[PDB]
Amino acid sequence: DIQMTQSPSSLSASVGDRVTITCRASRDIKSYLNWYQQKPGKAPKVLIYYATSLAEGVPSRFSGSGSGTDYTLTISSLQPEDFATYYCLQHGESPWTFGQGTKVEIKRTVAAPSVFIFPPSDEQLKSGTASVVCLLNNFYPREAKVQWKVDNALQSGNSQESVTEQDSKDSTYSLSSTLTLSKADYEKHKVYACEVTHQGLSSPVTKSFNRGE
Amino acid sequence: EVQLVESGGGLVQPGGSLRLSCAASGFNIKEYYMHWVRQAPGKGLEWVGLIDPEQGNTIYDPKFQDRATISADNSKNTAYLQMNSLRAEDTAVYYCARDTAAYFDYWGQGTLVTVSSASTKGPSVFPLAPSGGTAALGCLVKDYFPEPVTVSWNSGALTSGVHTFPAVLQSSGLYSLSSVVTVPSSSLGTQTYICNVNHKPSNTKVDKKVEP
Repeated sequence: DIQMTQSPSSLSASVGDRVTITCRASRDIKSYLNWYQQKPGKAPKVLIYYATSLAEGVPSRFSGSGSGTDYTLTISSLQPEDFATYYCLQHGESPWTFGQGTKVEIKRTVAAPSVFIFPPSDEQLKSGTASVVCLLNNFYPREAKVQWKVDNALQSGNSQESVTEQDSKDSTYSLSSTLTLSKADYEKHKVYACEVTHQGLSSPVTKSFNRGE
Repeated sequence: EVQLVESGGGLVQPGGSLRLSCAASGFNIKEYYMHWVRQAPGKGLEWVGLIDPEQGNTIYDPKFQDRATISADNSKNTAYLQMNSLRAEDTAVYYCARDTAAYFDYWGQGTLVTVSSASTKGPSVFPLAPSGGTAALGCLVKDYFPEPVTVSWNSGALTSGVHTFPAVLQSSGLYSLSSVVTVPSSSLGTQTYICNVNHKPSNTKVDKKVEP
């Protein structure tokens, strides 16, 4: 098949910056090359067709160039809403083939997370498990550290976390961490806390609650 | 108003078959090439094949030639994809797309097919209740299989401040996911927040009121 290699695989730039993404086909595709943009959880959306033509409805900051085996997608002034993964697609011959995708992230000013902690619900406690959740909201950069403490003792191996994709309007991230304990253990202890470290925080921030109170 | 609505997603056993539909409205599939494209979780786009609904001709990526069948029913204005002998590698979100020749201009919403020997399990939905000017509340959707689960707030009208996180696989092999929304502290006493959770694989729909 015709192999499509995009470069780079990921990049980050600031709002207003020019972004360049390239795509190389293993052999001549005679300009039958389209660029699609895909945001998290959505179907792809065409941007450029036949290497250089701008699709209807697409902002003029998007442009494509190239011929033969080499093609380039340019975004002249990156906008927050441009966060997405960009794919080239050759349709010069079957099978049609896609590049591997290039994820574009927005670079913005540091933003400290807002931190919140949630105890397990009474409804959940009717069973054998208790989940305690900690939310780190709207922060940047993506890197952040969360440590759990039960009765003031640091915890290991009993939590899991996940992070949202960059926000399309304010370019921040949010993170959720879940500490899992048995309902018996939860009912035994008192103080529950999550401690957060982040570039936008001079010292760790701790949010906590006492069971019962 | 062109629309492509897919169905047939869900859980399938290894070695079984997927059978997806792409129901078109607003145009006649007979006038376009209809294609199928898939995307395994966290990976790139992959072309599956196309059909010319006018006379039924099809072209498949050589990888699927022996196991996939693309077809169409003009009277129902629907295109279909069937793939047999499924394996783990076939777990993916499958999209149907309308091709103008120049480019794909309309896409189905996409439907996840999960190839696993595990059993379907519906989630339990628990409130994450609020404790300066901003507060947060949410819902914990726990112990379900397979993905996906959709969560909205106040029947989908509330999107401001909502963050629904990627599910995580737990030690049991079942998924857990949370959705939170940040709000004015003051609104906790002047209005009610409801998370709506839908898990199609187990036909589960839950509306959970989350109160302080």
